[PDB]
This record gives sequence, structure tokens and C-alpha cells, in this order.
Amino acid sequence: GRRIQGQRRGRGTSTFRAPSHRYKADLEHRKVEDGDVIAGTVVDIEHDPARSAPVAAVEFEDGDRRLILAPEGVGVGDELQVGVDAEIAPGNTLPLAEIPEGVPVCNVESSPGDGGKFARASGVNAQLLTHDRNVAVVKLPSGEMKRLDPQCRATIGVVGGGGRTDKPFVKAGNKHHKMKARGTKWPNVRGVAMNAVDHPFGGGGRQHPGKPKSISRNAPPGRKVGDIASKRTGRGG
Amino acid sequence: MQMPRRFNTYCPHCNEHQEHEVEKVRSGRQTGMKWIDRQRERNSGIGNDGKFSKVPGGDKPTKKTDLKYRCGECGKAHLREGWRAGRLEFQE
Amino acid sequence: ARSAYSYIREAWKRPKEGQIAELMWHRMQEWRNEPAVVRIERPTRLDRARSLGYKAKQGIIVVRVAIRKGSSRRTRFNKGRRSKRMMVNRITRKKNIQRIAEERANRKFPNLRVLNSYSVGEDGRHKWHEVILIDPDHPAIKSDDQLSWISRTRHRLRTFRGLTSAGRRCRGLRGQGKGSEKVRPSLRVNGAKA
Amino acid sequence: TGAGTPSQGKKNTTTHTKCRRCGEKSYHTKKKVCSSCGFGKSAKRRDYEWQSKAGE
RNA sequence: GCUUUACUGCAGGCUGUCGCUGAGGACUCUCACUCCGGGAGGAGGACACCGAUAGCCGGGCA
RNA sequence: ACUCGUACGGUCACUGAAUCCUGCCCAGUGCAGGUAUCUGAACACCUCGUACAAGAGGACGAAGGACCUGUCAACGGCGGG
RNA sequence: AAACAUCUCAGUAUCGGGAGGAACAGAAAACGCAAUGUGAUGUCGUUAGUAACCGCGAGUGAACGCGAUACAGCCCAAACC
Ligand SMILES: [Cl-]
Ligand SMILES: [Cl-]
Ligand SMILES: [Cl-]
Ligand SMILES: [Cl-]
Ligand SMILES: [K+]
Ligand SMILES: [Mg+2]
Ligand SMILES: [Mg+2]
Ligand SMILES: [Mg+2]
Ligand SMILES: [Mg+2]
Ligand SMILES: [Mg+2]
Ligand SMILES: [Mg+2]
Ligand SMILES: [Mg+2]
Ligand SMILES: [Mg+2]
Ligand SMILES: [Mg+2]
Ligand SMILES: [Mg+2]
Ligand SMILES: [Mg+2]
Ligand SMILES: [Mg+2]
Ligand SMILES: [Mg+2]
Ligand SMILES: [Mg+2]
Ligand SMILES: [Mg+2]
Ligand SMILES: [Mg+2]
Ligand SMILES: [Mg+2]
Ligand SMILES: [Mg+2]
Ligand SMILES: [Mg+2]
Ligand code: NA
Ligand code: NA
Ligand code: NA
Ligand code: NA
Ligand code: NA
Ligand code: NA
Ligand code: NA
Ligand code: NA
Ligand code: NA
Ligand code: NA
Ligand code: NA
Repeated sequence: GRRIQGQRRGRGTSTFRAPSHRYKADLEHRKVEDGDVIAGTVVDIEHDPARSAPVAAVEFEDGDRRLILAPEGVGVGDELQVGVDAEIAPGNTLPLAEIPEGVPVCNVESSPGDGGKFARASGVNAQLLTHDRNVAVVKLPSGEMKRLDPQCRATIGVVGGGGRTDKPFVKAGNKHHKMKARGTKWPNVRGVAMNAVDHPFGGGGRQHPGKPKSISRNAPPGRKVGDIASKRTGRGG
Repeated sequence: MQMPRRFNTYCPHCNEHQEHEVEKVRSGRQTGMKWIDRQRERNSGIGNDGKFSKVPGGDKPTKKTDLKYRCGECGKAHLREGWRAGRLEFQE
Repeated sequence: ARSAYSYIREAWKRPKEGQIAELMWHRMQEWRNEPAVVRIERPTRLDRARSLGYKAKQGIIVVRVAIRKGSSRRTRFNKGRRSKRMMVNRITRKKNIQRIAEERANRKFPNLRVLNSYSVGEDGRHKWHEVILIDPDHPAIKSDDQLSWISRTRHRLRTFRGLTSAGRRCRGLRGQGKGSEKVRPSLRVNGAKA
Repeated sequence: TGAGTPSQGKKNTTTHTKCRRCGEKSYHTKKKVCSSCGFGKSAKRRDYEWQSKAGE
């Protein structure tokens, strides 16, 4: 047979790539020598094409102009601060250690300085639970408890644009326009709707997968489709 | 069928009739150093290994008699034609 | 009396022992941050180089080369192949790493010719060899009664034709008797059977 | 639409042009590579052994 | 061409073992090696990666 | 490559707007989890053997399997008397 | 090979790199007509479809020596300076 669609993806061709050249900025936390003195003002709120959410334009004291992952509640004129001594208000960035337990946070760094990795999508937020001199326990939106270096910087508040998922696309057309702003091939043809040659589920006089749909983790690419290493399926029980 | 464990009969070594003792040939064990063993190691490689990759044979519904005739006096054994027999039990 | 050199040699017989052991542990760290081909002012194994033909003279260059360890980096078949040839993992090239090194080095110095090469250790994935190269255009070498032979035109690109040290050994030309039926006077002339 | 005649009409593109190197009209002006002498890809000239019968 | 619990094999995944690899049937450390950091330094750490090999799965492919 | 992306994400699949609904079955097959015991390769280790070696055997035992459990909006099934 | 998997086609077709007018080889850690013997290397004739390989199938297949051609033998490293 032929490579299945998952295998074409890997190749990173035009069809599969994301319109990078159309993206605005790689939202990352600033780098501060130390002191925390670093502060800046919100100059404007712009739409981020890569995340379908708002992004804040900020002018820092030392002349630096950069876009920032804006939490809900940030407006023009506001003053944001970044550093160990930053005040504890929404929009400000400071290590998990300096953050008070029980406070919602977003755009968390996995390892100090990486610039933030966790909780950055629409309306999500992490939950700083436990402190320590060694470990900072944070609950990520997936519900997982993430043990982190209390040095990892994070932003106070919840990511802007919450509720996006509450409204249905309603029509293909609307998915279409969104999909075009992402690195994804759309629409999706069902395997079972293809020919044997094209997908392990293809073929037959009627549509139905050939074998069961749960596949082993060890399955090779080309065969790994359907329910991947599923721990269970269905709703019952 | 039944078969006496001992009985008189010609001994090709002694060259005269004497009491022989019958036993079922116990399968010897291999050294794994014969020529054929080396060829298998030597000749097997990437892909199908030819003969050494073959599918196992079958079995006849009944096997022939596989015995040893041990001479009671000179102690030297001798082999005979076997004959199909579903089962062979010695008497005493 | 033992030459000072004889010590350099003695030490390298067991490159994982004593002082040289700690030297490698030290060097390799710098080596792993170095390039594929780095010229070096002096041979790490003086005895070795000199023994091979080295001389602290004008027109003689030495360079350390890093080659990946292991079997051949091979791409699986994209068309019909009988089992025997569906091979990928266990296939190994017929040219030893040292010889690859010699070539890589030589290409980096297009005007120079390979004289000989030697090993200088290896970590978990690299293998380093030092190659001695010669400028067949620099007098002093043209005028050296012990190397001027490499200036001859007949020697243009010795490595690429396997006229090297490891070249001839790799071509199975070591023995003069039994075993070299398909080796001498050349693999190609023997229909490529060794 | 037929892939034949009716699809012949749109062919007003220029591709293979006179090669500055070998003079054949095979210099692909979009690729800046000659399909005949390899100019633009190889310093050495394009040549293969299958261009002639094996024993000749 | 296609399929599969047809035959034989081949990639790939998992796993044990060896080399890189070091100090004092469970354990600490740091020096290789790896990642994070502009740097200072931080995390990890003899594992991982990579090289070799062994067992299992293996129409993804021949 | 996805990704100037970070679970309100994105990948992989099934079904195919709305409305009323979506029962019973984990034996087989698949996937996943656990596992006293059993099975389970090679290196290193022990025994025999060989002034060495081939080789025979033992001890230890990973993933896997046996075995147990979960799971059908997983493949599928929902009869005779 | 009257299928076909080792085997064969074949180290062939084809691909990458490179020299010369010829290339390559070459002065024994050789041979081993076992010798009180030969004496760098190619090549030609023969040894020989011999020995050896091989679902011991089909097929595959040398060497020493001998007769010829042409002959040619040297330089470092180190010891001591
Ligand atoms: Cl979406
Ligand atoms: Cl019997
Ligand atoms: Cl060269
Ligand atoms: Cl002789
Ligand atoms: K074939
Ligand atoms: Mg980024
Ligand atoms: Mg949805
Ligand atoms: Mg609308
Ligand atoms: Mg697109
Ligand atoms: Mg669809
Ligand atoms: Mg169809
Ligand atoms: Mg298929
Ligand atoms: Mg349907
Ligand atoms: Mg269906
Ligand atoms: Mg094999
Ligand atoms: Mg057409
Ligand atoms: Mg990095
Ligand atoms: Mg097939
Ligand atoms: Mg439909
Ligand atoms: Mg045939
Ligand atoms: Mg020749
Ligand atoms: Mg036959
Ligand atoms: Mg042959
Ligand atoms: Mg001989
Ligand atoms: Na189907
Ligand atoms: Na062999
Ligand atoms: Na050169
Ligand atoms: Na060979
Ligand atoms: Na077909
Ligand atoms: Na079941
Ligand atoms: Na089940
Ligand atoms: Na035939
Ligand atoms: Na056929
Ligand atoms: Na064969
Ligand atoms: Na004679």
C-alpha cells in the first residue's frame, strides 16, 4: 500500500505546515538580569492568529517593545511588572515561589527561564497549590499535579479569551477559516471510507474497520491508527 | 505386541547361539560440533536461510521397532530390521 | 637505551590505564566540541607519526578526524528485494572507519596527499584518527630523499584509490600467500570477490 | 474538461531554454538547472552509462 | 494490485545485556554525558542519548 | 513537521444537523492494568568437559506469555430446546 | 533452479570517488611437489572443472607447482650521534 495520511504529515510539506509567516510573535517571558525593576505599560491589545485569543502589546522601561500572553483583565494604560519583587496583581510575572498559594496562574515555565510552556490557551489557568524551598506543586488545566522548580516564572491571572469553546462553529465554512490559521490538514476523510491500499481500515463492501480499533503502543507508523493504546473505550462502567 | 526381555538367538559376534537381552534404543544426545552444525551456523544469514528454515515434517501413524540385542556373554550388541508396531511391551 | 619515544608507545598500548587514561578523559571533552577535521601543530602520538613517516618539517601536516562508530548508515529498500537483500541493520561497509577518516581529511586539504594515519582513541560514538598529510608542491619535500616519492604525479589522490596504508590492508593485501588469491593484484581485477 | 486538446490551451509557460553552458534548449528557467548537461547542479557534466548499450 | 491467525523474512516499538562509564538487591554522590540559563548558574546523572547484541511484538514493508 | 503551538491544546479514530433515544454480553479477538506461582534470550556467574576451545548442564530471570482484572459510542454477538 | 525462499543471474547492470599513458601489484611474519627443496610482482600456457562450495539440487570453483614473457632491487622508524 501507500503511506497513510499520518505519514504524509511527517514530511512537513506546505499542506501540513502552519502559516508561520503570518504569525505575530513567539510569546515568551522577558529576561531580567535581576532586581525585578523591569516594568512596562500596556500599549494595545491585539488578536493572536496562532491562538485565536487576545495578546497584549507592551512597552518596557528600557525601550523594549514586545507582545505578551495577556491574561484576562489587562487593558491599555495598565502597568505590568516582571521580576522577583513584582507586585502580586493580574498580568504580572514572577517565580512560583514569590507567588501566594491559592492563586490562579498562566503561562508557566517548565524549567526556569524557558519562557513559559503550560497553561496558555483560551481561558485556561494553573493552580499553585503547595510551596517549599525545593518543590512548587502546580495543578495544570488537564488536572495533573506538576512538581516544579519554585524558580519557574509564571503570570498571574487566567489566560484571556475564555469561553471560546462554548459557541459551535455551526457550519463548515467557520471551521474552514479557523483551520486555515493552523498547521492542520482539513477536512478529515474517515479511514473506513478509503480503499484498503490507503488505510488499515479501508476496503470492504460496506464501511467498518477490519480489525478491532485499539492498537498496541508498539505498532509501527503506518499501522498505528484508531484507538491508540487505549486503556478502555466507550462510556459504560 | 509383547516381547520377551531375554531369549536365545544368533549372535553375529560370538558366531553361535546365546541368550540375548532386548532393549529399546535410547536416543543419544548431540555434541553440536558435527559438520552439519557448523554449516548451519556458517550458512545462516540475513533473510531466509534455505534448508535450515524449512517447516517440520510429519509422523507416520506407527513406528517401526527400534531395538538393541545385547548378548548375555560377550556383552556386544547387534541391530535388526524393525517392524511396524503400535506398541511394544517386554515380558519380565 | 630506551628512546624517549618508546615511552609514548608503551603508554598507548593500554590507552585506558594510568596517566594517558586521564589525558583522554580530558582531551576528548575538547575534541567533542571540535570539528570533523581539525589540523593540529603536533602529533598526539609522536613515536607513531615519526614511525609512519612524520617529520617536524615544512610541508608536513597532521589533523585529527572524528568518524561515527557502528555499522553502515543504510536506507531500507524501496522496491522488490529477495530476503537476502532486505537487509538493513547488520549490513556493514567494506571500508573501515580509519579509511573513511583518511578520505575526509584529504578532501579538507585538496592540494595535500595522505601519507599515513593512526588511531587516537574513541568514546561511546566517535572514533578519532590522526592523519599525516604532505604538500607535494613544497620544495624541502620535493628535495627530501625520504618523501619526495609522494610528489610523483602517479600519486595524485592516493587515498581515493586505496594506495594508502590502511588502504592496502583493508584491501586484504597483507598476506603474500594463501588467502590473497582474490586480493592481489587488485580487487577489481579479481572480479571483486574479497 | 478533457485532459487532451482542451488542456493544451493553457501551455503558454516557458521552462526549458537555451543553456548558456551546452547550448541545448534544456535550461529549465524556473529551476535554473539544465536537464541535459546538468549546468546549475553539477560542476562536472551530466553523463550516465545507460545512455548507451551496456557493452558499448 | 490487494488481504490475512498462508510460508519466509525485513523495518519499527518494547525489553535485558555490553561499550561510552566515574566516586562512596537496595542506596548516596559528581567528574563524563544531556537539557535549561545571556552568563553566573540550575535540573538530571552515570541513567538518558548513541554505538553493538539478545528476547517479544511486528502485512507498516518485501 | 506539528510549533511564532501548550490540554478552551493537538494528534488518532468512529458517528454524521435538530428531536426522542442509544438496551443486554468481556467467552473468543483487540487494547490496557496487575500478577504469589509457572514460562521466558543473550552477557556476566557456577559445574562438567577440553593443559585452551568447541560443547553439555546449572543458577538468576527483563519485556512477553500463562493466570486475574478492566473495557463494546473496541472487533463483534444478541440462538436451538 | 523447469514453482520457490539459500543458491544462481552477479559482485554482473547501474550509481559515488579518483590516477595514468598505462593503471594496480611488488621484494616473504611467502611457499609447504615436506625438502640436503623454491625464492619480489604482474601476465600468458597448464595444473583443472582437479581440490573446495552447494535445498550436497541446480549449479559454483581456486591454489602451490610447471613451461614461458620480462626481470631489480631498495628507503625509513629506532638503537648510537
Ligand atoms: Cl477547532
Ligand atoms: Cl521400539
Ligand atoms: Cl591522497
Ligand atoms: Cl618449490
Ligand atoms: K532472485
Ligand atoms: Mg514559541
Ligand atoms: Mg469539538
Ligand atoms: Mg456564523
Ligand atoms: Mg493550512
Ligand atoms: Mg469526515
Ligand atoms: Mg470507494
Ligand atoms: Mg494494508
Ligand atoms: Mg455506516
Ligand atoms: Mg461503521
Ligand atoms: Mg537468517
Ligand atoms: Mg493524465
Ligand atoms: Mg538546546
Ligand atoms: Mg504482501
Ligand atoms: Mg456520509
Ligand atoms: Mg525459477
Ligand atoms: Mg592488472
Ligand atoms: Mg529442484
Ligand atoms: Mg560464484
Ligand atoms: Mg598454494
Ligand atoms: Na474496511
Ligand atoms: Na562463511
Ligand atoms: Na588531496
Ligand atoms: Na572475500
Ligand atoms: Na493489480
Ligand atoms: Na469478550
Ligand atoms: Na476481552
Ligand atoms: Na522454470
Ligand atoms: Na511464478
Ligand atoms: Na546452496
Ligand atoms: Na617438479
